[PDB]
Amino acid sequence: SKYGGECSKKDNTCTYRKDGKDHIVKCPSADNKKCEKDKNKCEYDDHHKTVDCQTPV
Ligand SMILES: [Cl-]
Ligand SMILES: [Cl-]
Repeated sequence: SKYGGECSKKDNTCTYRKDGKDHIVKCPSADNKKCEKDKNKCEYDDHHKTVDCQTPV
């Protein structure tokens, strides 16, 4: 369901691992979902069809 990765602050992207490959998606522009911290945990949720670059730690 959920595929983890790390985010790029400069690009506001999430690079997530899914089925043995890396996939680069834009994070949201939303204040509390954008990549705030370089290399922060992000997730692509394939159930909800969402990206979050502020994954709860
Ligand atoms: Cl997009
Ligand atoms: Cl999204």
